[PDB]
Amino acid sequence: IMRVLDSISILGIQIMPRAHVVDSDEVGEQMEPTFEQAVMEIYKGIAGVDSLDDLIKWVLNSDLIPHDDRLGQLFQAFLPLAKDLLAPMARKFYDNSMSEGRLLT
Amino acid sequence: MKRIPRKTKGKSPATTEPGTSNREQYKARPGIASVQRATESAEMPMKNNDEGTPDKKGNTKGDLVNEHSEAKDEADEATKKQAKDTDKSKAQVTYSDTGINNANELSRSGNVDNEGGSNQKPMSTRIAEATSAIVSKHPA
Repeated sequence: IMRVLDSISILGIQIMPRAHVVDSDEVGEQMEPTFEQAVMEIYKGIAGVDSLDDLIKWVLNSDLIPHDDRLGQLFQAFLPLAKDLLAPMARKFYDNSMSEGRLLT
Repeated sequence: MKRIPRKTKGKSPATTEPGTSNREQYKARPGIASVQRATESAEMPMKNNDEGTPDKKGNTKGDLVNEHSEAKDEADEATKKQAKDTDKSKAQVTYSDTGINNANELSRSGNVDNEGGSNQKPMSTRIAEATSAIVSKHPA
């Protein structure tokens, strides 16, 4: 979608330059431990699971559908990290982005 | 002559005949993978309850807990395990705090020995003290 939008220009205006949009992953990438590998240690917190691989095997069914009870536990573990790490960095990013200009987020 | 390692330690022309193609696509209901996972848990052997039995030297194995209270503690473990298996705070099915009055129930423990006495002192220790009371030494 970003490529198609960036490939449009009608009256020499070039609507939606790629430089005027920001993905949903820059905020995560800014953190020195980025959010993805940050959440890949929930297996340390969870009891009875020793790896990300067998964590996935435990949480997901043979039909690739998440058991509600297991997912809820994983959500219990996930909510703090999303609440107390990502939020302030996101605040800072949106603040300085707003100060810098108007963009699509 | 191929050795089998031990489990434990002890002492010391055309081809491709027609009809061999694989084009059928059948989705079993119930699914195969779902059934195998359930049957793996079912075929598990039962736990070893060796508490209260003697050992290599003749000392009764297990902790020193009263016969009555041992049964009640074991009941609490079953309910706690049962809740975990259903991934709930508690389980609907409980082995403890039923309406029944099982005040006389008993379960095996390491508190008593085979002769019917108490294990306040290990059986091996008791033998050593008894046989030492008859020891005689060299004259001066």
